[PDB]
Amino acid sequence: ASGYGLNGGPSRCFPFWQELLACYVTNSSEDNPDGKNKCIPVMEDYYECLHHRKEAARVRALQAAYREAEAKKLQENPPTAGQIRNLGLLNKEEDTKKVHCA
Amino acid sequence: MATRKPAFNQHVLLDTTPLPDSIPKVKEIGASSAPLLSASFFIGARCKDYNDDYMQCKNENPGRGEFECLKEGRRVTRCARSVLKDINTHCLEQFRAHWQCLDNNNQQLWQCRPAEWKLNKCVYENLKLEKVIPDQPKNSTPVHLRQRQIFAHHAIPPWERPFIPGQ
Amino acid sequence: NITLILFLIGILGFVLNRKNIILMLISIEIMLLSITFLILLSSLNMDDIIGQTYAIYIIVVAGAESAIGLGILVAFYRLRGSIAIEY
Amino acid sequence: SRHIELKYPEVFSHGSPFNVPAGFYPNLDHVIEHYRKQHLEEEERKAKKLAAAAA
Amino acid sequence: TPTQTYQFPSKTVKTDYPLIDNDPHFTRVIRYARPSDYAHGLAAAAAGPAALWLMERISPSQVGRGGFAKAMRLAGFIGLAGGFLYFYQRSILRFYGMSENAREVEMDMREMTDRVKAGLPLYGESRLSPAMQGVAARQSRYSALFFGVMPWFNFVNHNQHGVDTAKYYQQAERELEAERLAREQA
Amino acid sequence: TTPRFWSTPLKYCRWAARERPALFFSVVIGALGPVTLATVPPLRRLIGDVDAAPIPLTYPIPPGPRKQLKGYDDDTE
Amino acid sequence: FITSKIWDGALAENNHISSIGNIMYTNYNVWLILASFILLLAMVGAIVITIKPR
Amino acid sequence: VNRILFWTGFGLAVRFWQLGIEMRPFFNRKSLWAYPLFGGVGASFGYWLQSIDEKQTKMLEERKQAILEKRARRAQRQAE
Amino acid sequence: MIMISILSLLLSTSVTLRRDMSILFNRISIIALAYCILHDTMSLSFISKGIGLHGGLLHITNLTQIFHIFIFIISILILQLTSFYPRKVWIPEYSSLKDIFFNKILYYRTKIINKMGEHMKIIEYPLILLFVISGAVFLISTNDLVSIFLSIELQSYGLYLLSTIYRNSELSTTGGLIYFLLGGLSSCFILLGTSLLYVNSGTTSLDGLYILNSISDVNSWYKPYYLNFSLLIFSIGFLFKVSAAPFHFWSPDVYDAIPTIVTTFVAIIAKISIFIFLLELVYYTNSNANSYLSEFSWTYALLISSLLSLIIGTVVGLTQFRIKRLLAYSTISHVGFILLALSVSSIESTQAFIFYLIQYSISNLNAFFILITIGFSLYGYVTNNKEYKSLLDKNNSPIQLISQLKGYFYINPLLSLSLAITIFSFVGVPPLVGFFAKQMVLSAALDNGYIFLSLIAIITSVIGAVYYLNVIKEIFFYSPEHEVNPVLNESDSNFSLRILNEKNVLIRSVLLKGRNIFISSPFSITISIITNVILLFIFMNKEWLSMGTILVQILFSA
Ligand SMILES: CCCCCCCCCCCCO[C@@H]1O[C@H](CO)[C@@H](O[C@H]2O[C@H](CO)[C@@H](O)[C@H](O)[C@H]2O)[C@H](O)[C@H]1O
Ligand SMILES: CCCCCCCCCCCCO[C@@H]1O[C@H](CO)[C@@H](O[C@H]2O[C@H](CO)[C@@H](O)[C@H](O)[C@H]2O)[C@H](O)[C@H]1O
Repeated sequence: ASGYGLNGGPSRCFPFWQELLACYVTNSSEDNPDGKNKCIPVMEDYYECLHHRKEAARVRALQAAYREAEAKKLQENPPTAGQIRNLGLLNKEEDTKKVHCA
Repeated sequence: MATRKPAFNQHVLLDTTPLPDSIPKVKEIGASSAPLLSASFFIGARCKDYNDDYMQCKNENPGRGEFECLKEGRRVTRCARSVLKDINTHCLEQFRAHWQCLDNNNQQLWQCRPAEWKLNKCVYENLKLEKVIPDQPKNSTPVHLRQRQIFAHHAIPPWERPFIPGQ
Repeated sequence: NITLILFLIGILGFVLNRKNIILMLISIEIMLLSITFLILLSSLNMDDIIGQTYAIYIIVVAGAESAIGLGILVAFYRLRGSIAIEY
Repeated sequence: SRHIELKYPEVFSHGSPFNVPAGFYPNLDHVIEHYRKQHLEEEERKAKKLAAAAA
Repeated sequence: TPTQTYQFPSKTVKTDYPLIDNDPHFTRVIRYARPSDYAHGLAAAAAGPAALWLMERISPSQVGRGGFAKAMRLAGFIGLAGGFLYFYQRSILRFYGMSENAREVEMDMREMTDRVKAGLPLYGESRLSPAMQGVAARQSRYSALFFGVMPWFNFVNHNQHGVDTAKYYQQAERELEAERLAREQA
Repeated sequence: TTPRFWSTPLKYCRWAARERPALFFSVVIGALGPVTLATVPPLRRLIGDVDAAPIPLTYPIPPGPRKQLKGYDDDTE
Repeated sequence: FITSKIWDGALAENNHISSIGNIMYTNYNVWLILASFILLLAMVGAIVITIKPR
Repeated sequence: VNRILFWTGFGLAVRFWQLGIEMRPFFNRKSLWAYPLFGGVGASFGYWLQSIDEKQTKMLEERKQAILEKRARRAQRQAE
Repeated sequence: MIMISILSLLLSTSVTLRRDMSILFNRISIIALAYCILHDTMSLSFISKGIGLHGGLLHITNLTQIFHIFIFIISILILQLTSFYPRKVWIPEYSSLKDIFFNKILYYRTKIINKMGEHMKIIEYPLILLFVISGAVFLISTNDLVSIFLSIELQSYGLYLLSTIYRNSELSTTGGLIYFLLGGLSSCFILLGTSLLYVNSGTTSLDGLYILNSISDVNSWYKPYYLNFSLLIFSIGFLFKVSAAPFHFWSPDVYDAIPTIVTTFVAIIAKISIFIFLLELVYYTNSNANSYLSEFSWTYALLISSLLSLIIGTVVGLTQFRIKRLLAYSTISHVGFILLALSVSSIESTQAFIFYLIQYSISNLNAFFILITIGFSLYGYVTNNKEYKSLLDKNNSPIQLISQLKGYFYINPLLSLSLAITIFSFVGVPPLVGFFAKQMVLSAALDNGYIFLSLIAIITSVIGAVYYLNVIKEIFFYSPEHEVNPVLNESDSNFSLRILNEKNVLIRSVLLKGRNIFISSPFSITISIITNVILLFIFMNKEWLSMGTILVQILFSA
């Protein structure tokens, strides 16, 4: 919310806070009681940026699907780390073709 | 992924999935870190408009600029590929002399002036491009043109002359 | 989770203390080191420098309470000759 | 009042000016037009008040 | 016309008179002070030293030889301090719109328009960064209102003053169009 | 013996420079900072020593509408 | 947790103390004023309750 | 009651109580000037309270009219 | 101006070691506080729920300035206790303008006026109060969590130092030690609460927290449960600092141990700043829509504190025999009324809250002045009672027992009626001002559904009136155990007073006995101004109550 981050630049969740301040100030007044009800989803995104609960929930099911989807399929030839570490290198074209199965 | 500096990273996660065919492909820049610094002032002499347009498109569309600004980024990597291509076509010897200097000098520009001045000579003759640093003070010699560099580790020999465009 | 445990330690210093007015001095500072430590670890999580600064000012007020606290404890000892609590 | 009016509306001008990535800051001219209307309305009320009661 | 006269969000305060500036520069505050502002500051400033001398005569301190001279110096500094703060705070509330300011609205309109037609930046040129100018402005906006607790003064040439500057430009335009016809007439 | 500042201001300053030198010249140096702020900067602008422009600490985005470039397109690739 | 590099935000990176300094003396300088006064009170008060004057 | 009257008397009452608390004599001739001074301060404070009263009356008047717009304008928008 | 005052006074007291130079530094602290009143008085020409200043870390409000000036004047009245000698010598021969202005009186004043008394010798005492006042007027105007924390510590730390400044009393140093050790734990609670606020909201600004609470108050992944849990820990620390039961055991002990001069200041100033700050926090944390948020309202801790403070404060005070312990418990029963008005958040309760705080701060001040003046009065009296002989710090707290006030009506009748008028105001008997305060708090509670608490409050008000009447019965229903000093009136015992003129020539000599020694005018006049305000409020109520009605009209406006 402050606007100042660790590296001298701005804070990561400051855009969401201004998107939430702008919503409340330009949609809610004393004339209209429920205008602040457009700030609900905007406030959720701000709380998500700071804490990352819904993304954690999403990436915790998707990772449970993939890990048992790639646990039962047949494995032909797993590329070794040394092969991956030569990927995209100008004299190791053989390893890159193996990695990308082209 | 997040822009946070990592403290306990022990593994790398690579995704071999290719970009979709909908998005026009672009050959990527292949110059390493020191070749880029040697050609940095040349690139912004030519691609400044494309470099500034790309940064403006992103500013114009907040939170959505990695997407929706993809054509502009391809324009910048083509402008810079033409500078890197042009320098190799005419100044290859002077270019490699300067960037190999910067390799052993902490990539600090004031540490390789004799090599830079020769490259600036060849690029201005061959490509009519000129190193310009904007908003420099007016009451003194430009730092990139001074016969003496105070913070240089090795002294600049007096016969090594700074390249003034026209003398 | 370490921040909450270390907060308990400061609390429990107040639970087990019938005679040490010095451990009451100590546990207040353990409690301050929990709260500053919690602020700091959440600041790293949110990329905010204000959490770091708020820690700094907690550390400066914490030292000042030690000066006022040990100064008053000196004034008491001069006329008492004992920090003990008869019980 | 169930509505809060910011005592410091100048926090919309907050934020680091350094190491700013393109697109990071939001387009807040809808906000500045709110506050412009608020200043112009208040200038009008006093204008309409100490000029129609000064005659 | 810069096409944007209200460039920053500013706080509107409910007051009875027109706002000239959220954050007047120190010299403008001095320069607009009416001669009553000087009488009042001097009157308050002498009061703390004179209150202290009055107390010593009516209810003597019984202090030693040099003690009252020392106290007279301190009461005198506080009087010059409180006296100047009151004089400054009296002038600057006309800028804020919290005091009748008909005189200073005219003096403000003239000078600010005379600056526009001279090509001058409306609020002057700042050696500070646009970002440090915005920090300075947020610190000093309506700060004379906190003088009894904390002293602050504006010594920066920022362009954030809470007012829509279209009127100064509009009046410059209407004044330029008036002078041009006169020159064309003769 | 030792003078009094508010009776003899100049005479106290000589005694303090001679008898309390570290203390006296501390207040002197501390006052020179306030003076150097007041004096050199206007004299610098008199001799034409213009302050250097600030260095960029963010990407320098130019103001105004986008320029509508043409060049370096997908066909050129 | 996953992290990736950025270039526009890495132009002139500051150490945490320079980032604290960029704002500690300007934007949030009221916090410095109160702290200066808390330390100043802990000086005067603790000296006055312990020492015998003169 | 009259404010200038109440406050003038309040200052005269304050002098009588002070002498009673001190147990000093009320009405000695060389100190009778105190009653005029205490009364004059009571007069002055009260001329200041009359200015306070005048302004508060304008404010409470305005507010009771504002609450009578908010209640009115809301009823106007509820007629739809 | 408070900051320019501290620095200038600090520099002057830093280069002096003279203790005779304290009475004058306290006089300048009164003149210094007068310039602050001239500056905040002129900062009241606007309508706003608030203006954030100095980067949003501070705010200014009409309620903020009024309280800043009230704080400064309550401070100027306590400062008089250390700026004027306790007793004076008056003769009708030196009583006119020409005399008090152009003539002079010379006599041996040291033992009459207690020139080298303890309260006349600390040089930093005017400075320490000014650092407490600074923390109080900052707490009123704090817009950020850090600002709250830094202000509360500035005020708390200076209260501990004031409570330890009589360095040569075993009682005073004991009390400062109890205050710091229980006060430091209270600060952890205030720090824990603010930390848990920022760590869940990402913000330290109160207005952002108010808006996050505003958007939540609508009748899924991120419930805002933290706000009511954080503010309940947060209010626990502030409950301790104002000594509300259950966190009240510290006040009777600290208020009785420290010197009476000091307990005037410490037992008034901290409540005024803490209670004004809480009111704004209660208004913007309200749940307009009955949802699950209002079930965990932090305001319930204030409702339970008020209920417990009404009982504890009035029941435990029945068996006190020490007057300062009695007055400490009486203050706990008055915060049970202040806390109920705060807990019911209505337009009527806030107006009744504002009145109760100001008038109670004004009346308990009279109760402290009357006590200090009675202590100074017994200088010309002697006693043979064996119990008074064994009291401790008989110089720092001259009146310690309620039995030392037996037959004071016989010694000083109007001082006894001033203490009667003030105590009957604590009871809440009409036409006294303290009635009109409890009337408003009860009407606010009854109008909004707090009938159960009102019946409890009027029950304890009967119980609390028992120990107030014991003080009245003791001063008037009995004969004094204090007799006039026989030597002061010995016929042969007289002190010679010389009347001079402008050029120091004798105008007259006079022979004076102890009958010519009185209370000093600053104390007598201050007592009579407040006793008269309590007794004559029904004829002078429009400006005071109207100020409150306008102030709450803005806080609730729109
Ligand atoms: C027992 C209750 C204790 C309450 C304590 C607080 C009381 C506060 C009382 C003061 C209230 C404000 O009192 C106010 O002071 C200012 C001082 O410039 C003056 O007010 C004036 O201000 C400016 C001039 O400076 C004018 O433009 C304005 O029109 C006018 O109102 C008036 O004198 C009075 O309206
Ligand atoms: C024994 C008790 C005796 C009475 C003690 C209290 C008397 C003083 C109460 C004064 C406060 C109420 O009275 C009124 O309040 C409002 C709002 O705060 C303020 O009113 C102020 O703001 C408005 C709005 O811009 C200005 O136009 C006006 O000139 C100014 O006076 C003043 O303060 C005072 O005019």
